[PDB]
Amino acid sequence: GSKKPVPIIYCNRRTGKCQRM
Repeated sequence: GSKKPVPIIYCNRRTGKCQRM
């Protein structure tokens, strides 16, 4: 592929757990 669209990242550094938003 060439480029990959990404969603928003939602990381709660605090409880060090991230996901997408």
